[PDB]
Amino acid sequence: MPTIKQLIRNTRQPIRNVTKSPALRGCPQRRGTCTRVYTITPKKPNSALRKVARVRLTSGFEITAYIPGIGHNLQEHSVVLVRGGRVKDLPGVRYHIVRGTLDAVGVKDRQQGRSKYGVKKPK
Amino acid sequence: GFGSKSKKEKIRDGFEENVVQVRRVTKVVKGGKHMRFRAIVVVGDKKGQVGVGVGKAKEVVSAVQKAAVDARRNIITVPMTKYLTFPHRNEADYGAARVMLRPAAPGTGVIAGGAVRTVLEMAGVENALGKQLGSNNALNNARATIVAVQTMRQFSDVARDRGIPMEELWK
Amino acid sequence: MGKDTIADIITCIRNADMNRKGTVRIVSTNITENIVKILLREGFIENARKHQERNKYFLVLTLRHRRNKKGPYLNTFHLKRVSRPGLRIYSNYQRIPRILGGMGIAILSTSRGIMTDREARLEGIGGEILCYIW
Amino acid sequence: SVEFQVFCFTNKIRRLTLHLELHKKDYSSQRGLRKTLGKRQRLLAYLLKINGVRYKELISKL
RNA sequence: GUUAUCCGGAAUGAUUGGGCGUAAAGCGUCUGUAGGUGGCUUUUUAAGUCCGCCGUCAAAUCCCAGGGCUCAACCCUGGACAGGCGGUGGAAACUACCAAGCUGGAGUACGGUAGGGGCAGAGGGAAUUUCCGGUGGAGCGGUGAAAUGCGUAGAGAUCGGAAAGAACACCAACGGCGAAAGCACUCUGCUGGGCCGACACUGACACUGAGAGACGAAAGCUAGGGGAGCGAAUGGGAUUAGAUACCCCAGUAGUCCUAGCCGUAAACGAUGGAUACUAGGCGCUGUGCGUAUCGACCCGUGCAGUGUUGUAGCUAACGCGUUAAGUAUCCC
Repeated sequence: MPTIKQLIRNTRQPIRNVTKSPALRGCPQRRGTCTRVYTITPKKPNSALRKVARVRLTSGFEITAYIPGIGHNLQEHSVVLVRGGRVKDLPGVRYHIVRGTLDAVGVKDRQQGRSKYGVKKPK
Repeated sequence: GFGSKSKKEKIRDGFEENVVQVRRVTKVVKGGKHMRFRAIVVVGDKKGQVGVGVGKAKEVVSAVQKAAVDARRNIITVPMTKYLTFPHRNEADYGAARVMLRPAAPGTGVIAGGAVRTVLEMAGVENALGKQLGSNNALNNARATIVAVQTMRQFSDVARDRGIPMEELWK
Repeated sequence: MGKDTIADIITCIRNADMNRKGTVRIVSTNITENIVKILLREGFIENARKHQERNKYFLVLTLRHRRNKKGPYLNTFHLKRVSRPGLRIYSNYQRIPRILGGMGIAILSTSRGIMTDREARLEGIGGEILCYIW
Repeated sequence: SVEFQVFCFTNKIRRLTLHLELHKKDYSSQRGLRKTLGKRQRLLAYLLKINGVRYKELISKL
């Protein structure tokens, strides 16, 4: 790439920081409607039953979001609040569900790091 | 075989030692898969006197001190004219690790990557800033700084080499 | 006789002493004559001699050395071009660089003649930076 | 001598062309004809770059 | 604290600051338009460039220094480097310009010189197959071993007679030429290109090349010939559990030629082109000078090209190394 004419045509441009969440497309976290609350398995090295809610969003997408924590109240057609963040083990799950927010209760009996799970103080 | 190596260790006030990485490097044999320890030790007093050294042995501490005995026969002196900083900027690659060194104001502690910062904080320089361009390696990095501070000249020996009598210098 | 008459001399310098040979033969144009005139007097080289071969006046230039070493010259010469043909560079009397604090010089084309940083910093003039050596 | 180069290349293209058109498949001398056309063409842009009237005479001669 | 958005880190789009032998990456090679860069000397204008002065780039923000709120945040007063554009006065080294010379770059003229460079026309002989004769009589051919096949309608073998197409043994060399693909039986014709010398001439006419144009192994296709060998597909036999395959026997398109189309290949040196510079040894090819003889040698050399080990330097390493993957410049 000489300074003359292969480069005052253009070098090229890198695209963007590609969006790591194609939904949520305004901004960070977005209200959701539960459609399925099924349970899938990770890839080969792990072994678990991870419990994800496939959730329709208010944006216009439908997307399978993970449910953190131990206990979960989430039945059919409830309302959640999804956020970004890639669960590695599950192919397709791109998102999380916030706990302690609207119609998704905090986890049962947790006393270490409660702000990630929406549990008020005991004691 | 006199014992306990008290006089023979030479208590190392003169050269202070640190590792900069101890990677376990392993070879496989017919019987299996056995490892030795490669440690990289940078020795040097804070007077301006440092040098790297690799070593590998099946023990950790014999690899460290073995790399030290390899290191304390490999010393350059640092051309560091002013108030513990550098004469001029420099860059010198070794292998595929390029190192840009740049002198600093005296109100600046040494800021560099871990291998470069290790061989400069052992070099007793206080005021430098060296970016590393290239490898993630630690050995060729540090040895590239050593080559990057051999080839560095003061003003007195450049004034001696050119023959110009003296000016153009604040101090 | 290629595209550049200044990478001519300069690349003959680098290629001269990187093979440790202390002798250069180059053409003697006006700007080469001026560069070796402002370069012998700055302690980098030893002597420049004009002569002729087929009535074509050339410069043979003797480089510096020291004594019998691993390499008989210690300080590697490190010549470098800046204002390439096709990318001209130009500086005021502000931008004009003190190379390594002053251990190098930046030979450059003033309206006076071609100077160094000493002889263009005191003038206050600026111009096209040919090349800086260090 | 320039007009002997242009005129000499013109007779070169005449004799090589009346070779090639009655022959029609030599793909080696095609390069010779095209190097002669390009070489002559850079000469004509050269003498046109120098002069007006004199290059007008070079056009009017052939 | 998590998330989202942006910059950094990221030299991970590179002017500062990357690469293209093998890691991602050099077009298949070549001609050349636009365009880009460009030899030396002398002179002229100053468009670029530089210097002075002047105008302006609102205020707020940022920077410096003061001052005010108990400090800070914030507020306020004054100041300015950059840097942009314009006006004006100066400088002329570099780019450009104007003019005039110059030759080493490049060509041409001339004399040689080497060549499987290309195309066309003639001519050649081995060998193979088939046919036609004479002989003779049971196998020939093939394989890891067999078999299918052919053979008493006389095979194969041997001698002679024709015809046919295709390719051109030894020479053949780590060799010559072409831009690449390619090019070797010989001869002729037309014609390209290279290399070397003398100043014989012109005087920078140069390099690269977007888009473009040409050529471009083999297989493929249209049209017409031709068809011995070989031989996809196919068919039979074998091996095999099976065999659409390797083996064998037949064998069609194709192979060759005319006129086209197609435009791809590991089109490979896995290396775009050009110029300048940087150890040597051992070679080969072409010419040139001197020695030696007076003539073939033979030695050194001046160049150009081709090869092999190899210093420096580069490289992640392997390696490359005057034909660089070295040092630099230009262009895609």
